[PDB]
Amino acid sequence: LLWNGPIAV
Amino acid sequence: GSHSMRYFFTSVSRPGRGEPRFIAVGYVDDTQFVRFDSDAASQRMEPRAPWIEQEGPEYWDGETRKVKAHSQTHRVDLGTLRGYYNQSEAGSHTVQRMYGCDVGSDWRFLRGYHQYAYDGKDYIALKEDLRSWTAADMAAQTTKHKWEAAHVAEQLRAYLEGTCVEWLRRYLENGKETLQRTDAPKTHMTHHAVSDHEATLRCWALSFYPAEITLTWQRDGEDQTQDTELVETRPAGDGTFQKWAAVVVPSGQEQRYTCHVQHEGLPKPLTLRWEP
Amino acid sequence: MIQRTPKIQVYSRHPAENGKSNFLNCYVSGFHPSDIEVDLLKNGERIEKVEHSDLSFSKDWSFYLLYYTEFTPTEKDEYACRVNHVTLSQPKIVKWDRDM
Repeated sequence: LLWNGPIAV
Repeated sequence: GSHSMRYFFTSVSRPGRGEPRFIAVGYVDDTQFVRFDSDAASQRMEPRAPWIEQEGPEYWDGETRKVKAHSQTHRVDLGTLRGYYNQSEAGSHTVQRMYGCDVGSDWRFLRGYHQYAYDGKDYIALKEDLRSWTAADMAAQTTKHKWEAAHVAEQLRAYLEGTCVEWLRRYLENGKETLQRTDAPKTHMTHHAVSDHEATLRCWALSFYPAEITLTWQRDGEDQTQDTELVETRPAGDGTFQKWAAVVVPSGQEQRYTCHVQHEGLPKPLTLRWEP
Repeated sequence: MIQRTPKIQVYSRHPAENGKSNFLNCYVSGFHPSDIEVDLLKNGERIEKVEHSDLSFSKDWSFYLLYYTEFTPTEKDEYACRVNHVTLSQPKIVKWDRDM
């Protein structure tokens, strides 16, 4: 199951 | 044995040629179970292993939503990193991302990771404790401060230590007749004379899983990477792996040479010796 | 910009036997950037029905792919792998050795 929380650099 | 769930993401820019390529792949141990490719027809997260195909429309809809959010983050990242390093519009650049968790024999959490690279080198990484970041240069420091200000480590850690492990256990349980087995390597040795003073011994490992293996040649129980030849572990294409290692020896001296095989599926390391 | 040149292996899925159906494999690994052309050749001419794995990468961030096609080995037929990449002055051709 993927992580829901990736944030731009 | 210990297990892992790992996701891999690749984003590549296309100067003058529109939207960037984006590929996403998920693995339990060395078994691929989902993929997404922006160049493919579905524009959905797709199954790649039988046991995952039994999850409902809920799982697929949400995984599609979240994989599109990764894609969009990566879309913005390529613009941002072009700015940070002031690179021209002319070149293609590449972002890569890996995250995952490991569990031990008991399926309890063991370690987690999140690594990010630009143009083939480390940019920023989560450290061991899952509480802080390692940034490679002054541009990646900008990112680190933004990600501290947004408490990204905290929620990433919540996923790696909770969600990641919880879904790994479920996938292990559902796909157990194909994730929870180790396939012992099938071994054989070949002998091929090259002249009247020299022969090649070649040690084979075939049909093994997982991919982690060690093949070492010894001469009277002493390590031997003088005049060894070792290939990289390679996929068969049916879920198993292959590898060989070769040594060239004086004729009449075959029996001084032993090939040692270490693999998880073996209860103990094998020794192989050329018997004519 | 790092640039890494591919390693190539050409091999079969099962031990090779004439007239027995099998899979011909071209494993390209160790490369960067990700853009790479891979063809399987029979007697010099490209094979159309070739499949490839999804792009993944190792701990050093270098890429790997497997290209594979269903084939039946015979006496007279030669099989190779042609690979092009930004690190190669011209495409590398690697012959299939049946032992290997």
